[PDB]
Amino acid sequence: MNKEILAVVEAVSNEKALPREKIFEALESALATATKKKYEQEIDVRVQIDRKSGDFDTFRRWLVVDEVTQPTKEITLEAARYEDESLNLGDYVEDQIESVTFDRITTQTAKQVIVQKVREAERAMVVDQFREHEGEIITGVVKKVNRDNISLDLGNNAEAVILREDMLPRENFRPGDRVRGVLYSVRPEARGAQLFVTRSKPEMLIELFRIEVPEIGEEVIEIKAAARDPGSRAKIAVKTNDKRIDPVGACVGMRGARVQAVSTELGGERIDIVLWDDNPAQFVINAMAPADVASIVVDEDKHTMDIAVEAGNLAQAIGRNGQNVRLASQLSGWELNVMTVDDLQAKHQAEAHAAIDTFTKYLDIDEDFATVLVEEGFSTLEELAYVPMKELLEIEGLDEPTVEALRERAKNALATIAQAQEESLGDNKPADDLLNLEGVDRDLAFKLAARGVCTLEDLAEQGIDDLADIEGLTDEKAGALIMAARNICWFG
Amino acid sequence: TPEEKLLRAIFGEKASDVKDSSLRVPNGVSGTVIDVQVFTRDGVEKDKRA
Amino acid sequence: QDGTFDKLTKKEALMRTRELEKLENSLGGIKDMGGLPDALFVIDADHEHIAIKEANNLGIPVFAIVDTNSDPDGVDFVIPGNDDAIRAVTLYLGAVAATVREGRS
RNA sequence: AGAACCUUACCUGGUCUUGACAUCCACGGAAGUUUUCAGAGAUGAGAAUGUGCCUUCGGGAACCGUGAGACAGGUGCUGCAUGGCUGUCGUCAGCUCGUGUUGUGAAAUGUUGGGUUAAGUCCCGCAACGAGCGCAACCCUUAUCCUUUGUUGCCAGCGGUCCGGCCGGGAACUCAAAGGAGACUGCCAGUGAUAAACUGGAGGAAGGUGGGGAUGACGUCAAGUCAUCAUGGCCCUUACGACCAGGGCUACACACGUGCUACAAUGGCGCAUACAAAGAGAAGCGACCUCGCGAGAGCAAGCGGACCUCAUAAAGUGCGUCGUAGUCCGGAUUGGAGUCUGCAACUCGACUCCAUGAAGUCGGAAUCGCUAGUAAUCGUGGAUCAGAAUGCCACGGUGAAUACGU
Repeated sequence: MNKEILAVVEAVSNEKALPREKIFEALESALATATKKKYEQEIDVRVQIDRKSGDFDTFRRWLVVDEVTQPTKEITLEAARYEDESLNLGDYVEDQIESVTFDRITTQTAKQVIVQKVREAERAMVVDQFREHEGEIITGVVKKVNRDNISLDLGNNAEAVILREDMLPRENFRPGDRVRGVLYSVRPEARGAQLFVTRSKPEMLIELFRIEVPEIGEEVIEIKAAARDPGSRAKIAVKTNDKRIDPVGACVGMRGARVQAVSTELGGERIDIVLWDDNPAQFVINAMAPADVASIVVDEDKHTMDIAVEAGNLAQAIGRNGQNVRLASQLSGWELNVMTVDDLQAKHQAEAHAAIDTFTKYLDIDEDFATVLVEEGFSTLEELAYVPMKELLEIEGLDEPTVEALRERAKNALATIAQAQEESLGDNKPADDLLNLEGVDRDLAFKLAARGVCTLEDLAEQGIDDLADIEGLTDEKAGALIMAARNICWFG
Repeated sequence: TPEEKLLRAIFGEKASDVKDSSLRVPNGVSGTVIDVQVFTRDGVEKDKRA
Repeated sequence: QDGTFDKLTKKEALMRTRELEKLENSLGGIKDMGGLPDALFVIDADHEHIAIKEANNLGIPVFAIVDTNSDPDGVDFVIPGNDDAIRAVTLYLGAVAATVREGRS
């Protein structure tokens, strides 16, 4: 009876490596819940188990409140202070009630709550154990295969999950199969799987190379980037600080043995290993392997690169369904446009002609002078407006007065273009003029300006009938806005 | 289990007999209980309904 | 930090602190660094000739403030100058540490 | 860790060979047990009596004989063809490896040096940084104490006492058997590079690994064993195999190794009396009483064991006594009469009684053991074993000197 509580607490504490305190708190909550179910009224109940005897007292409790909404769980401050003058709002008044007899009903409830706490703490221990192994390749046995996930057994009551997106597209696992994967996330969820394992993400490739290539595990070779199309093709970029070591040769190994071991573990995925370069253009040339690059043009402002290839290499540079260019773009972080040498020249000629047409139209210069600006590398009105005066003065035939005039024209052309778009839509001109009438939101101002009503005067000249087709404008609201516009324009 | 063994402390029963099952009755007929007789062999404790 | 004095006997408790202490003052300040280094900033290349020659076997670029009695042949980016006094180190180390700080952005 | 026969592998000689011993096959015979015997015995010639189980009763199993063989057998040679096992340098502190590094390289470095220690034992320094076999520590016994239990072990306080722990009775004690406490340079002081560590002091049963023991690093002698056994060859197989009786291993001008007993007076003999530990015990240890000068014998308690027995310890002491002698020293050898073991004591057992009485009077050149409960000295037990120690292995009694120092 008494000594039996101690023997049960000791047996459970030793077998489940769990704090005795956490088991008692849970038994108290279990007994309180079992007690609540014997009363027809919703009562609040506290149970306290004596830690030496195993005896337990059951208390009905009331929350001390100002206004009682639930007479079964709440007591007024005036009534609480009649029993104990020390009580405040938010304290509990407690009456000792008859403790529920420990029948097989309470016994079953206690067993369920113990099993739940054992699971909660086994789960906390698994999270704490595997948190240090986040990013590493773990090995599990397939316990269950569902449509949307695979449950892995890692041993020691640890379960992991591979989601459908985290699998390779051609993998078929059976219960009892051994599977390797990277533990990429540990989640302390109260329900579900806590350990998330991937075979599809780039981290799986990096860690397979770390295991297969000692020089990566010894930090002699660094993997700088990895891009992956899971179960089809990957690219890895490798660097070394030791000039005596070829990083590509080390990752390939004798006759490709190392890269073939990684490829075999990934279901026959093709792996390209490229040298990392600190020059972006040289790194993209390396990333485009096995296609030979003829020239690269870098657009730093758009973060894009145009890659010219020989017409025979175009299909190899793009790859099957664009796979080669996409993996190179993901590996470099640059947007990569693959074209022929002839197409690149045609693109540059079209851009130069468009820049010449833009400069001739907006700067009131001749085509010969516009051509000189494009040959000196100016392509936009913004460059001409904002570039340091020294760079414009390095151009043969530009004097300080002509550069100042060119910049003033470029700024005025930019202002004109901005004002034109601001009157075409509702950016600034119609967002102030047409939107002067009280009630005009920015959307309505742009809808008005799309009909050619750009100013508060243009709106004052309209009829209700001219505006009736504008979505969100009722005849009454149209009439109010036209009258507000007329009051400002004609009577202000 | 340890929790079923804890019945010895508060309830007092050693092991709640040995098994657990309440003689429940079968189906096929409705009705309304109109009369209950309880006969007691002499010496046995009469319960509260007897 | 959590133990080695209560997990076991007191004889190994005092002893294993010496295994910690002798390893800390000579290695402990490099502990959280995985992989080969990239630039060794050296205070003297004369009595630390074994230091500068160890990187050239691995191709690491070396930086050393050498004196007149030192050997410039070992280091790649040679910095001449007095380095024996205590005052010269105050100018030296504080300046070069900021050069790594602008690189950490 | 013990040769009278056996052992036993050797010699003289008497015998036997598919056999001293094993597996397999053929036919008969159960097996077994008792007796007469040829002869030294072996083996062989026999003579009675028994003839059990499974029943597939036209045959198996258990077992003996006869026959053919394939073989069995060998302590026969080779330890330098070998395994295993073991001895020794030495319980000395040393022997190496990984990777880096220096040199063309063999290799070196680490393991070197300053200190210190029983100790590459730690500490510091160092182109080295770690790792392993060792050292140490962990294990066993002994050193004090607490706790549990209390017999066949014990008797402090308690009653009866054939006054014997013998009997009630007691549970602290000795003792006993289990588990822990405890000694770790832990504490102090000086010294020492704030190092390691050393030299004193404190407390403590024990103090610098408390004492002892087991434990024996790579390898060295191409050390020892073919004879424990295992085993490649090689070889014999009417034989170097096998069986029996007797002998020899114990023989004897002589030298060496290791011990025992002594050469005496801190000694010998007689009388009285004190104090152990450990171990052994069933075709075995043997009380007690009795015949016996003695070795032992008869009857026979108890005990297949803290109880019973071997088993009444010796010097020690108290006293008497001899009186520096080859003698109440020493007792070899020798004659006679016997005791038990065992079929058997002659070659060739031990022991005992009576008699006998040697050399020897502290040892030359040279050489050995031992640093503490040791040397030395005294007595006991045990394995071996039918019987047969002064040896070997264990036990406890008594109890030293000296260690300037390299």
